[PDB]
Amino acid sequence: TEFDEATVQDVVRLAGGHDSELRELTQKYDPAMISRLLVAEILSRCPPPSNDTPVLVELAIVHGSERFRHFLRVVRDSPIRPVGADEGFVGMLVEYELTELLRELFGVTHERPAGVRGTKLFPYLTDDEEAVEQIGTYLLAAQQGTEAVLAGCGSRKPDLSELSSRYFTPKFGFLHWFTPHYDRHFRDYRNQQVRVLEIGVGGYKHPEWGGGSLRMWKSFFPRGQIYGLDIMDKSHVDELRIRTIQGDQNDAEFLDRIARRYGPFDIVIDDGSHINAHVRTSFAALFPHVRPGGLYVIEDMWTAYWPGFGGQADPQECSGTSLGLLKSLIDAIQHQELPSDPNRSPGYVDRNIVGLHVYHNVAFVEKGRNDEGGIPTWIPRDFESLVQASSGG
Amino acid sequence: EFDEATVQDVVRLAGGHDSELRELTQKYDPAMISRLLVAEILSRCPPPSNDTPVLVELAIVHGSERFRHFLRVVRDSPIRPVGADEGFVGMLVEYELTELLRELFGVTHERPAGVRGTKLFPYLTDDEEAVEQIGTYLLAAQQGTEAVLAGCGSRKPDLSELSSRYFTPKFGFLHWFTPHYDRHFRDYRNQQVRVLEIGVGGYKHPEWGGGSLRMWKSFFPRGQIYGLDIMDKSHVDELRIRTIQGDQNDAEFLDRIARRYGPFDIVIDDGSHINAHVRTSFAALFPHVRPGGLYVIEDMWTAYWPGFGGQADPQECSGTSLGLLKSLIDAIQHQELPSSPGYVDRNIVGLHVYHNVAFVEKGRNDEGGIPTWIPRDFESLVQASS
Amino acid sequence: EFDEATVQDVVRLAGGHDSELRELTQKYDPAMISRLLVAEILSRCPPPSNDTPVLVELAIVHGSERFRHFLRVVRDSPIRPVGADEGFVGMLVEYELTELLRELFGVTHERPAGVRGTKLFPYLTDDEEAVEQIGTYLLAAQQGTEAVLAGCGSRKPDLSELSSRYFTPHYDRHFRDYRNQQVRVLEIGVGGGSLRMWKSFFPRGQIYGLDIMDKSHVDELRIRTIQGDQNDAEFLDRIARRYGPFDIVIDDGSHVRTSFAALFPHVRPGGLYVIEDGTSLGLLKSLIDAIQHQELPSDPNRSPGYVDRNIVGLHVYHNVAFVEKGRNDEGGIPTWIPRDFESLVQASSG
Amino acid sequence: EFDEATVQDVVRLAGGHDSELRELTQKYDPAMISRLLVAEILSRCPPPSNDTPVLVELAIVHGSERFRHFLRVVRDSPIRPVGADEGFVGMLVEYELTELLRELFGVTHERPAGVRGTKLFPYLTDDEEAVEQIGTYLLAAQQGTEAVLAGCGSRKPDLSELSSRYFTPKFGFLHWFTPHYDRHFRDYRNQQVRVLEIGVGGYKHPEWGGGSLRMWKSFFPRGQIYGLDIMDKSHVDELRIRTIQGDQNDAEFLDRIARRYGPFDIVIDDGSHINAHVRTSFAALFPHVRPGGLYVIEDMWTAYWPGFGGQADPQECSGTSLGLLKSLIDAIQHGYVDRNIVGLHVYHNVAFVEKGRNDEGGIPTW
Ligand SMILES: CC[C@H]1OC(=O)/C=C/[C@H](C)[C@@H](O[C@@H]2O[C@H](C)C[C@H](N(C)C)[C@H]2O)[C@@H](C)C[C@@H](C)C(=O)/C=C/C=C/[C@@H]1CO[C@@H]1O[C@H](C)[C@@H](O)[C@@H](O)[C@H]1O
Ligand SMILES: CC[C@H]1OC(=O)/C=C/[C@H](C)[C@@H](O[C@@H]2O[C@H](C)C[C@H](N(C)C)[C@H]2O)[C@@H](C)C[C@@H](C)C(=O)/C=C/C=C/[C@@H]1CO[C@@H]1O[C@H](C)[C@@H](O)[C@@H](O)[C@H]1O
Ligand SMILES: Nc1ncnc2c1ncn2[C@@H]1O[C@H](CSCC[C@H](N)C(=O)O)[C@@H](O)[C@H]1O
Ligand SMILES: Nc1ncnc2c1ncn2[C@@H]1O[C@H](CSCC[C@H](N)C(=O)O)[C@@H](O)[C@H]1O
Ligand SMILES: Nc1ncnc2c1ncn2[C@@H]1O[C@H](CSCC[C@H](N)C(=O)O)[C@@H](O)[C@H]1O
Ligand SMILES: [Mg+2]
Ligand SMILES: [Mg+2]
Ligand SMILES: [Mg+2]
Repeated sequence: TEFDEATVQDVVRLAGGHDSELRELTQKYDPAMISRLLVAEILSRCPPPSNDTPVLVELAIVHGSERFRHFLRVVRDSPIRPVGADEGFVGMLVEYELTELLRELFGVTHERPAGVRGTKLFPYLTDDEEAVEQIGTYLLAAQQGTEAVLAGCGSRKPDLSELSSRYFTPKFGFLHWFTPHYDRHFRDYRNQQVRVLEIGVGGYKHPEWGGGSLRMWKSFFPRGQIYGLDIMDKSHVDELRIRTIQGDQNDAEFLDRIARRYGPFDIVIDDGSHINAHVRTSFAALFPHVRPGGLYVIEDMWTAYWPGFGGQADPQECSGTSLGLLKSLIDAIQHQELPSDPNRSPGYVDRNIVGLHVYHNVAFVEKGRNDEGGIPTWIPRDFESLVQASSGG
Repeated sequence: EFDEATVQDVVRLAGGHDSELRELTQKYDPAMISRLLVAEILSRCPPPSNDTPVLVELAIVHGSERFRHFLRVVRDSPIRPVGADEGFVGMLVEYELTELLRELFGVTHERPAGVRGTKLFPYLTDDEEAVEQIGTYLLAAQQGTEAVLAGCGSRKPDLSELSSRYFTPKFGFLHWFTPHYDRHFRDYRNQQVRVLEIGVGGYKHPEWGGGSLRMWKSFFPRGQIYGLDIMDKSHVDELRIRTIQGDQNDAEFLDRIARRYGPFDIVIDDGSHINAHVRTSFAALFPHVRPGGLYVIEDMWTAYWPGFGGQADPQECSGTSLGLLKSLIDAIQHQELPSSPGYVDRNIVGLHVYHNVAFVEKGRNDEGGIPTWIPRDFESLVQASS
Repeated sequence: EFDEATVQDVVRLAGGHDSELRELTQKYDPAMISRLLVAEILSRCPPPSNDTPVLVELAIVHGSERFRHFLRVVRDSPIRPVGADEGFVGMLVEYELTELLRELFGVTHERPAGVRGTKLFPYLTDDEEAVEQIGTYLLAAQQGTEAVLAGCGSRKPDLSELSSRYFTPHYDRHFRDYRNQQVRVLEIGVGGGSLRMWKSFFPRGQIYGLDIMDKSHVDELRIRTIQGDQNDAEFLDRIARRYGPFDIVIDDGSHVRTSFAALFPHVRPGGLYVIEDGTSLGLLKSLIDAIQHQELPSDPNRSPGYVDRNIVGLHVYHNVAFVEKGRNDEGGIPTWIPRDFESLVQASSG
Repeated sequence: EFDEATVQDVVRLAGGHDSELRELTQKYDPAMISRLLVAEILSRCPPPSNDTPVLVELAIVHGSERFRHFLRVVRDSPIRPVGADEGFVGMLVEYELTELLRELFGVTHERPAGVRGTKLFPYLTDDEEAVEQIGTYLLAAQQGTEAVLAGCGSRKPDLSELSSRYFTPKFGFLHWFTPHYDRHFRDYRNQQVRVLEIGVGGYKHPEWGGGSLRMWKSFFPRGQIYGLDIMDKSHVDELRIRTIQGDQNDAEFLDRIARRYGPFDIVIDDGSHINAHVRTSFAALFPHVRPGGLYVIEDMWTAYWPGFGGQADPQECSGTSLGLLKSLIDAIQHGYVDRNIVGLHVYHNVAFVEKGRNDEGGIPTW
């Protein structure tokens, strides 16, 4: 909407810096625009409210003498939205300095249990005949309302399992159990300004469904930029820090173009067509654009056993399956151990895979320089010889 | 030395609450337990860096009894107990027995202070006496004390550093394993793990070997370590480390030691590297890994070498360790096969492959395959999901 | 309901290795243990967020035995055991008894898979007239199962979220490292939401709540309330001897000098005395001197008190302070160190 | 040898994403960065443990260029670059420049593999000659490589161990501070911190001091360390450590340097221990501590001793460091200081003060 992608990215980049970068940021961009950007981001981070009684939390973003006042309406079963100053009972004033709020949302920072904000309970309540009866009405509501808003004003790791039920995406709960693995592999990336590409947005031909996992990744990586690729148009999903791209997963040249434009990627996820040949095309085309230390993730390898997706009944005939790829990746890892051959060159994947993690219906591939060196030729090539050479006479 | 059953029981109770610490110190003689802890501390101290030799007095206190131990600390030598007069005593360190038990073998949070008492230059009566000793001993006492105290706790060691300390080829020259081991193993450090490593080291050399067993002992403060080797390795044995003599290719014998000493949280194969041996040991010992545990295969490079029973062609993997790992991918996905699963099928939940080392996760593989009513064709799936 | 000493024995054994878990299952009846785990599971489950009511079957298996439990899971209502008839079973969840013990009360690493079995729509015959049921129960069964599964583990909860369901960021900082221990927690001053909060946060814990009023209705698994006078030093010593020693004591200001003097001695070394919300302020200041007492000039006339010898840390925040129990015996600065600045310069310059 | 502004810029860009690392390598000569990283690695290497001396070749690669450094590695000697002919080359270690940047100065997750390339016994032609050298060099090579590689990353060091290594009294004889420092400082380690320690060490002695400065440099891989001392300690200055000469009891002077070098994430007072000095420094420097930062006071023991402006009576605390701490307790429950203290942590002879607005949980008193 208002917020240009390069600008959001620049803001996140500077927010991760020290004092000089924070000053630089607020000098480079209008403080009113930045405060607007933070509110939009906060509205996305807030968990569902639990309070039965509608309440207003006032979020005051302060910069020098300027106060950008946002009155957030908070109630169970309604998205948290900004309203007019008079449109409810202000249960809590929450105050942040602009640079502090930037650090909390987009910074590289340590946990801060206190000292980031100021709060005042029932800020506009005057001592009247109505006062005490109004305190009974609102005390719990103000507390719960505030909890929800405060949780949106920071970068505490969300629970992926919970986000999958919240954003309506099949990662955990019924058909799959991916999220605890995703958590283990992804959580160490959360300090970084990651670029994440997911192939397959969701909902298929439905004019409204999809983008659940995309929103999941936005919540999980507070400093990330998420991209979604789908053969269908999913522009209705675009929001702050989420970009949807329309194209074919099995078009390698096109994959190369978008990776050049938007890459390189810390993380690529394949959850698209699940057609076996597609997975192989996507991987060969997109693995070179994963950063060293990044991950390439393949979901739903179950289609490797099925003809309707270009797979095979017999698990042994894994010629062109996604499982065949995984198996071959083991040899790619071990490639420096092959008997020397003056004609053979290690392929690109050979040189660039350093780990493979395989779980039920999900596999993680580690991108890295695979150049540890094979076992020297002067270590004997049979067991009884090795014993002799290792027994120190 | 100390009976294994006793050592394991002490570790068990040290991991409990106040009632268990009482039970422990009433079941066994406090004098006996003190010598056990000191033995442990000796193997736990990092190598000292002080140039001038110093004594750290460790006094272990229980009730009215006070057990005094004098540790000689100097660089290039191992820390060892000596008599009270056999050096300058730079530091007195005092522990309650139950507190020392907690720090060495407990299930405990990190405690930055209040676990001990300390008295510097303890036997220097007069001030003028201490002043003349600052030049010679202040630094030395500080460095010596630092090393002993490191031996008196449970702080996680650096496995890559241990590789160099204990002369094991796990990191730094032929291999680069230790960062993978750290990632996979560190969350077990609380537990009274039982670890089996196949291959003690040294082969037929009469002295060498056991470096990796000493590594695991350091890394797992509450663990029992077992090493298997075809050659006698009795000289490696020490508190919390037992060597077993036998053939990793004898499936009956492996069942025997598994039943005697298991079940294992962790098994590591770093033995002959003969492809068949690797397969025999996996089939025999995998059933004896606890759910949530790990089976680790090292040095799969031999999969490509016929002198180890491997094949030069990676596609001809039917008899190799790599062929096994590939078969394990199918095991993980087994419930996705069209319409009995074997033991391994039902019990593998993760595979991690790195250069020359693979970790296998033992667990109930029973998430359920993709249900019948989900379409088995791409075109069919698209219309059903809209 | 369940015998306290038994519950503690179960939790003690659950935190061991294989021989302790088999001891557990031999020592006590597997059906009893089963009801205890379910009882515990119901206390941990988050409030469900699914609109269409669904049943989750929890099958607990020990050898030849199988204990089934059908749990009603719907929004705005607590998860409750029900009869198999009284709703639609959307998910079967299956645990080995010993594995569930490990997950709820064990000392264990995080295990992202392999702890259970799952069968989606466990009792559906064919697809000829049973797709209409698939169309409305798919999303609810996923959300309902997510809530049950969260009750079946020991994932650290959010104390902020627990405060709403039943400030806290400082409690998390100081309390979280204790979570795999079989702690004993005493809260002074108790609605018993606060005790239910610590129960949730300490999966292996025993919680005790002291109050002058009878609060026996608050009692449940791993929560006992004690009734008596918080201003009576002797009584406090007596209940500490009985139920202690405590890893953590939480003392509300709404007094303190009395309860702190009587109870600090019963805090475990490495434990915490927590003071929430004049009287309190003065005590905190003095604790600074208690920490520094080995630095006082010597006097055979003044001798260090219990607290002096036993405090190793003070953490003071807005309306809450944490006092670290431990041996305060590091040694004071030795006499041979100069006691004015100019002399310290000289003696420290080679 | 390296410009302090340039180093801080390099650390800042290193902690960014791909486009920042590209920017880094365009902005500065890659040769120069190579020397800077090697310099950094040399101070991060633990003491080596190999008996037989060995050479570890560090090759840093950018695009086409290859910068080769040969490091001598032997017990009791510091790792230093020497010619290719001054020993046996045990190991070739190879880094892409931007990858090494990331490993040393980046904001990065832990990477157990794929950050480098390694070639053992790299200049031995045939197999028969290499077998000859197993008995002499293999173990030496492994141990040497391990020491170098330890200095090529950012693994949290052990402060207690650094205390013995760098000769500072923070742990092991007079004090037991380091486990507290570790708990309070460890979460700051991926931030480009600015650390100011009052008291460099060594006093009038012409060589001693700097121990603790080197400690912080080692502990904070992206940090800039500053040390203030009344005496001149210019011999201590190295990459990422600057020493400043001046009096801690000169409020105006402190404000002057706090504006030049601040704001600080951490300030540590281990200076004169004169009680008035401690209170002057705090009042002057606390305003320049960043929100979420720490002010640390060491050696409050002098609060009891008149020779440092203290008092034997713990109740006569009005002008002592203890008295200051006690009034910090008041501020936390309600001057600049009052509105900006959110936490106090007191341990034997060391206190940690948390900086942040004590503005939270306000209620209308009526
Ligand atoms: C020929 C091949 C053999 O090389 C040796 O035996 C070298 C022995 C050295 C000479 C020893 O150093 C001596 O220690 C003395 C105490 C003082 C000595 N000196 C300083 C007086 C000092 O020189 C070692 C003890 C040093 C440590 C690093 C070590 O354990 C090395 C083991 C090397 C094993 C390989 C076989 O590896 C196996 O097969 C495959 C290659 C792989 O599968 C691999 O994983 C493994 O399973
Ligand atoms: C007399 C008091 C003075 O003692 C000294 O000066 C002792 C100097 C040693 C003799 C040095 O060792 C020498 O290093 C040579 C390079 C090789 C030498 N050898 C092996 C050939 C070797 O002997 C030190 C460098 C060793 C390290 C541990 C160190 O830094 C010790 C500092 C001690 C400072 C105290 C004053 O402390 C201050 O005042 C308060 C008491 C406290 O508040 C305190 O915190 C502090 O602020
Ligand atoms: N060849 C192809 N290229 C790109 N996208 C494709 C494709 N075939 C199918 N898709 C898209 O991939 C999606 C599969 S569903 C993706 C689920 C989503 N990632 C989530 O977790 O919520 C569908 O929306 C479909 O439109
Ligand atoms: N069939 C067999 N059964 C058991 N051990 C065997 C074996 N064949 C060889 N070994 C042993 O396996 C060892 C391999 S070396 C072990 C190295 C050790 N893990 C370390 O890292 O330090 C040798 O000591 C050898 O004696
Ligand atoms: N008024 C003053 N201003 C600044 N520095 C002072 C001072 N009075 C003394 N000092 C210096 O403070 C230092 C105290 S020793 C510092 C020890 C060092 N921090 C370490 O941990 O190793 C001495 O070097 C002394 O010269
Ligand atoms: Mg999917
Ligand atoms: Mg090996
Ligand atoms: Mg000092």
